[PDB]
Amino acid sequence: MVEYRAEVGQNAYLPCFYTPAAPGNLVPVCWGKGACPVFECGNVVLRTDERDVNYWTSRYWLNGDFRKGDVSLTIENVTLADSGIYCCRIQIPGIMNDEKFNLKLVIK
Ligand SMILES: [Ca+2]
Repeated sequence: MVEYRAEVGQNAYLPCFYTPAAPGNLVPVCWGKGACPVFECGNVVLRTDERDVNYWTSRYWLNGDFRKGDVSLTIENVTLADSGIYCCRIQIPGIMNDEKFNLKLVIK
């Protein structure tokens, strides 16, 4: 687990990257609130798949290019309620092999 900081009223940046084969040949990724569970993400805030961003909402979005493996999460206009641990999960095809990144956001 690695810790990151943001300020109230600004945007949070939570880095998360992998190296894909090609822009149209990606690995599905999920983000969730809470430490990464055994499988999948809990409390999902964003999802991508082999070609598209399939799930996002007004305050949870990507500022970088997911087709290049930049799956870093932006949380827009944060409040103290956004403090906590987030999971970035790189859902490599196969069993028991995802990359599970735990990110703690501290907000002041
Ligand atoms: Ca897997």
